[PDB]
Amino acid sequence: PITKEEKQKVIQEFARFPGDTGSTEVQVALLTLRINRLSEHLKVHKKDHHSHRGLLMMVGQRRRLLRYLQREDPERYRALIEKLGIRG
Amino acid sequence: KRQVASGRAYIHASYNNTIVTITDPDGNPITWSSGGVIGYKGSRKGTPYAAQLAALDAAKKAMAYGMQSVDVIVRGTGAGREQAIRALQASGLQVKSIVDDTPVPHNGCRPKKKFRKAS
Amino acid sequence: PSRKAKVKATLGEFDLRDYRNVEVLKRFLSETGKILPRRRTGLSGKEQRILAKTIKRARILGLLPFTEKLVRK
Amino acid sequence: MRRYEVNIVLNPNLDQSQLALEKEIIQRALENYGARVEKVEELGLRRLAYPIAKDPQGYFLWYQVEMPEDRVNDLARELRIRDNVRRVMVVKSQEPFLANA
RNA sequence: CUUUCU
RNA sequence: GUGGGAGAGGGUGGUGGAAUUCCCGGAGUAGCGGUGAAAUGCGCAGAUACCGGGAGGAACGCCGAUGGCGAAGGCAGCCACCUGGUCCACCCGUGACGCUGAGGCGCGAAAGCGUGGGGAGCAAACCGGAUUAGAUACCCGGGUAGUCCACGCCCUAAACGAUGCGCGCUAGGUCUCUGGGUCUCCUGGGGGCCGAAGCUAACGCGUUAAGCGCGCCGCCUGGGGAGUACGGCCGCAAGGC
Ligand SMILES: [Mg+2]
Ligand SMILES: [Mg+2]
Ligand SMILES: [Mg+2]
Ligand SMILES: [Mg+2]
Ligand SMILES: [Mg+2]
Ligand SMILES: [Mg+2]
Ligand SMILES: [Mg+2]
Ligand SMILES: [Mg+2]
Ligand SMILES: [Mg+2]
Ligand SMILES: [Mg+2]
Ligand SMILES: [Mg+2]
Ligand SMILES: [Mg+2]
Repeated sequence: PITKEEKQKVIQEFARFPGDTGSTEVQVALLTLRINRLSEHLKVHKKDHHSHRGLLMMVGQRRRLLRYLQREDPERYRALIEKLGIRG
Repeated sequence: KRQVASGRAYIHASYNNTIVTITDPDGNPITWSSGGVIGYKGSRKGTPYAAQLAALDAAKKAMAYGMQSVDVIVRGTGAGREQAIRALQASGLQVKSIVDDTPVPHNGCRPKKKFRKAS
Repeated sequence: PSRKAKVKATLGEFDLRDYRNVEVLKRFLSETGKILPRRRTGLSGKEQRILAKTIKRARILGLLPFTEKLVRK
Repeated sequence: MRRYEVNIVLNPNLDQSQLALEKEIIQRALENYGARVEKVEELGLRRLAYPIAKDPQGYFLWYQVEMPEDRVNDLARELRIRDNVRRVMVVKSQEPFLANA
């Protein structure tokens, strides 16, 4: 799983300011984490479809959040992507 | 011709014919009777009456090896089981104990059609 | 009826999670390694649900029976 | 790491030596895999509900360790290897759910 | 056991 | 976000006992089996019934429900690992980031197909017994594909609640599963039954709407011809749309 450590380490790592638990960045950060762990799990267990849906949804939630970010602050966007390491 | 005195009495009941097998204190059968063993050939073989005559003959044949005390073990439900047990209870032998030991599966083999339509 | 007495009643506070208290678990099986129904175990959905799991872990270890022979009939 | 409870049932016919020898390979393996022994209970012999390997009795061991979860399954392949070890069962520790209290 | 048609 | 919770939700590996079949050994005879009756069938190369040992496959009694989980198909022995969803409390953070969704992509019971493996029980076809006016059936004795695993394909269904999704609004009562609480009840999530208002052709529905409304999608337009013909797309094929 993802230890509380692994988690908060990320929350702080992206937060906009001390206390920022749910900014668009923090969220997109945390998702990318879960997504990658899961994307990983499925590299194996290609037959675990039931879990795949979950992924299919986590992605949506993410790309949807980013869409919003791009629209609002395009700067923070380019900023975030490049960082997190999304797209490609 | 061994003189066992005490041992087991296995009763195998079924809706198709009873069949009693008397054994020694650790399993090896001394004698055995059934609906067939005695007259009865087809349908009657099952009947509780048959079960009686089989239980008796089973014991009589057992009285030969000098049987006296027996532990009854019933298996399966069927046309006269309690009958077979009463017969033994009379006969000569002393029925020390009786036990239902019918085998049930913890769900293993698909039963033939005739036994499905359940669940 | 089946109101002999709830198994839970005739007993003190025990750890339902303990897969080794053969002493007490012994109490939730009938005259066969069968796990008693709730109207006998006097337990409750959640409890009765964890009871079952405990009892099985035991059976495996070899502490509780999977099935006894009925003595009567 | 997670806290587990290992269960072991060996041949109840081992003499002082053989018996303590098994505890050797066991104690060994536990560590060889990362099992940090948090304590033990050794009830020894007990009357089994049914026979385990013709044997109608058993010698029970019980250790509660703390080890890297990613190796629990292997640690038990190992424990099962021994011929006198006829029962192995590793359980995730859990808070004692009481009742009748 | 089965047991058509009118 | 922090802290908790229940769970047959999914994937991999491991393992437990009951039963069936087969094989070996003991003990033991004349039958067993099966039906409405029977017969085929199996048995003196010794069966059935009984005990001990072994090999193997498949499913997982009780708990078990009127229960739970999942988007649906579906999911129940036990253990560990990997992993999805969902609910509650605190109200801490972002600040409309929302809803629906033609096409797309994915999932999709069973049967079926391709390659390889497996094969205990069951069993289309088939080979027999019986019943019958006849029996290509029902009942009985056998039995191949298949049912099982792997990888790939098929994409259908009474795929059902015969009821698309989301949000707001409109008496209560009772039972139930899971969470919180000031815990003989209140509060949130879920499953049932009876019912206000109202709705409906009626049956019934009734805060789990089939009521009152708004948004977006799919669909219908008498029956037969016919889910057929044609054309197109998909499939190895069967066949699908
Ligand atoms: Mg989860
Ligand atoms: Mg706030
Ligand atoms: Mg603000
Ligand atoms: Mg399919
Ligand atoms: Mg199939
Ligand atoms: Mg095939
Ligand atoms: Mg057959
Ligand atoms: Mg047949
Ligand atoms: Mg409710
Ligand atoms: Mg009214
Ligand atoms: Mg109603
Ligand atoms: Mg073609």
